[PDB]
Amino acid sequence: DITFRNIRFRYKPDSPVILDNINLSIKQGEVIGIVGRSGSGKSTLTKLIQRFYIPENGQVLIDGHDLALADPNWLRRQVGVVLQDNVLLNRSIIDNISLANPGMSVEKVIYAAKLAGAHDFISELREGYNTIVGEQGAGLSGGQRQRIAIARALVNNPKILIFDQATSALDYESEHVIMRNMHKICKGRTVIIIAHRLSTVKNADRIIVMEKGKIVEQGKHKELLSEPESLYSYLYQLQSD
Ligand SMILES: Nc1ncnc2c1ncn2[C@@H]1O[C@H](COP(=O)(O)OP(=O)(O)OP(=O)(O)O)[C@@H](O)[C@H]1O
Repeated sequence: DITFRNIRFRYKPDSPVILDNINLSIKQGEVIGIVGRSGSGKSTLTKLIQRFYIPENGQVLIDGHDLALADPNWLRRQVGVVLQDNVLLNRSIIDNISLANPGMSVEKVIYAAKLAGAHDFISELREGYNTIVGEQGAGLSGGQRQRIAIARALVNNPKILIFDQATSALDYESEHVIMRNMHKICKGRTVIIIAHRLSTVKNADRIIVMEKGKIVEQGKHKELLSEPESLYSYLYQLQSD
């Protein structure tokens, strides 16, 4: 379980309130999508699960434990994040993917790659997985980088997986390949999906809709879509005109 109890958050002392009174209970094993306008508070919400920031009011709880008194080491074993851009390092591919403990798993890093749809193009490279990449990937293209980051997050094997717009740099096919693998990706873990590409959330158990820091609507894709006055339906309406 993940719990937000009466959460109020602003980044700085004098600064404006970003999250005003958030109450959310992510059940264990739930696949939940978070959508909403740019600047609505989606990634800020997820920042508080990792405790980069602590709220001025209310509490965040993971499986009963209060995060403000939790062990920081323990917390980082719970949460795995495919971040925005999610900067890599100036070394080989295997060490990038194997950041969450290397010297670990011969053919299972490959499994993570296959799941991310990265194993395919990795084959053709000069030293394969031992291919040395740079700061701005001496080799890597945008969507190729991104799939490495998905491979990295999966290798973690976290109880909670934050999928922070992790198909933003991919073609519809690379995305479609990952979505077919989502069932394996999610199997026996809690998955939060931040999406502006609403098709990444079609099959989520629950879509939560954010506006100006508040959870305004919730429901399954079909249910939200069949309410013609919903903000979600209006957003889905706009793509492809
Ligand atoms: N580090 C920060 N310091 C101060 N304010 C911030 C910071 N990060 C974000 N904000 C403010 O928090 C609000 C929401 O930001 P957040 O990134 O959570 O929104 P989002 O829904 O993820 O946006 P996006 O769809 O553009 O990625 C915005 O008004 C933003 O200006």
